[PDB]
Amino acid sequence: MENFQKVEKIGEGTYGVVYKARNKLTGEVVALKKIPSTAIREISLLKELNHPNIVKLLDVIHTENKLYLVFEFLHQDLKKFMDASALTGIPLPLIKSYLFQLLQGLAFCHSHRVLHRDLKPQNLLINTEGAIKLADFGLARAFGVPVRTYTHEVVTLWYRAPEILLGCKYYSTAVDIWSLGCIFAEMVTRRALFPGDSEIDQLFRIFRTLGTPDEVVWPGVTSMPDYKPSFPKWARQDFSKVVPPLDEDGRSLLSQMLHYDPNKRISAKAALAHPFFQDVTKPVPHLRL
Ligand SMILES: Cc1cnc2c(NCc3ccncc3)nccn12
Repeated sequence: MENFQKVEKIGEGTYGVVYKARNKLTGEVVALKKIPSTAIREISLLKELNHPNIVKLLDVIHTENKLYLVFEFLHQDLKKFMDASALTGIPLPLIKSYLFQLLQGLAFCHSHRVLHRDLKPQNLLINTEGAIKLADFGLARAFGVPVRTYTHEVVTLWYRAPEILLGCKYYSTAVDIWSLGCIFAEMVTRRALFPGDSEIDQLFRIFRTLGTPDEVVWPGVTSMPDYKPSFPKWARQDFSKVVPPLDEDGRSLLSQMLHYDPNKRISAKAALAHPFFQDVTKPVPHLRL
């Protein structure tokens, strides 16, 4: 760490505080994240998982039994950008470009059997060139996913897939497609899709919009560990009501990204081929740094 000069704190991640820092030598500006052999090995694997839509893991510093992860620095996150674009909303072509890029990032990670597991606007980082990138990829498998960050800040449930909430132990890459569908809806409507404030409130918000899942739409759901026959039975709502005024192509894709059955939920690779992206472009966001 003597090689870095902390410039400022840019947030408190799930596994520790993140600082903007400068390499005392190269002068390179980076994000320094202050955090077992298994964890060390897993994190080490992440260094090779490189893609233009995945925030680059530059190095890992393991000292005094303390862990620091050195990342590429980006100037803004999607949560801030959305708050800033609240009055007018993010233009559709930009939402479309961001979604397309994030799907490319996911398709890449998923091909290497690596899941993110905790996608949320705070871990989607953007630059002036119109790129968006996934931050903290793989850290959940490496260290695990807690309920409260080292800062005691409640870990958001808003983007959690229903199979996780229902106790599935061996969930899949489909969990990241669910999260991204939630974020896609939020960019379009300017409001979180399922802002649950407890595990049961999160599940019930999902059920109220998508209908209470049953064996018809999700074979095996009633056997899941945390499924209860006493759950209320709510009817499904039309997506025309959920994400107006998204067009039919967007509503169709969002529907496949929010399918209950993880086996049937669209993959990142298949989503890239969806008609919604026929006219995709790469606009530049107007960032105020
Ligand atoms: C791993 C990582 C790389 N860049 C960021 C990042 N950048 C946004 C920002 C920049 C400056 N001040 C506040 C937030 N936020 C969180 C994590 N980050």
